[PDB]
Amino acid sequence: KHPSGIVPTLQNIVSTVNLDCKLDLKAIALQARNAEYNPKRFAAVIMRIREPKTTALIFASGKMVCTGAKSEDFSKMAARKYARIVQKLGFPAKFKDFKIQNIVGSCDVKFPIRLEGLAYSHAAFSSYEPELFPGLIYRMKVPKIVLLIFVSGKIVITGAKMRDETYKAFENIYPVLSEFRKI
DNA sequence: GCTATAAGAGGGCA
DNA sequence: TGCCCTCTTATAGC
Repeated sequence: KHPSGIVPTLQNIVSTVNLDCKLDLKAIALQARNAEYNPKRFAAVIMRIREPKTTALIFASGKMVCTGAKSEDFSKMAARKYARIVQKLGFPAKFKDFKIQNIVGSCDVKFPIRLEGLAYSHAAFSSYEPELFPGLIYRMKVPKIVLLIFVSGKIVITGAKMRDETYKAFENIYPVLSEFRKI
């Protein structure tokens, strides 16, 4: 399952759910101390909980975005709590169409990488402009995932809606990273 | 903090 | 249209 012997650590999960009822954002920002509401800056009530440590963006439409969780289960668990906070605030909040929208993972191959050489041999997938951003942007097509590769051997993998895409994307890149190890 | 990456949701504007 | 608005998170050089 993990031939490299390295398993990317999940760092951030973004999920969405439909509370299925219109929400009064001022009433929420007023009643719940946990919330922040700034209409002129952003159309959402920003609310946070300690466990699982997450941040929710709550919209008048009843739609909700949940960010910050370390796993898919934690994200859904956090979403459910926010849904309950809203219910208790006096809204008929449900939990419709919960969905994991993005998974961000990271790992360390423990060896430096020759980024320019990797970029050159994979021009169609790479974007490496160190003066702009020190990491190489690798847009993997299968699976459709974006990896940020640094000289240190540290790797960020983002864009996955399923964790196996994070894993597979890493496994695909591993042999390439090795080929371009900095001696 | 800023630079870059993915993804969601919405109001607002060119 | 079509993108920025906000927010999260790892990464690292500014």
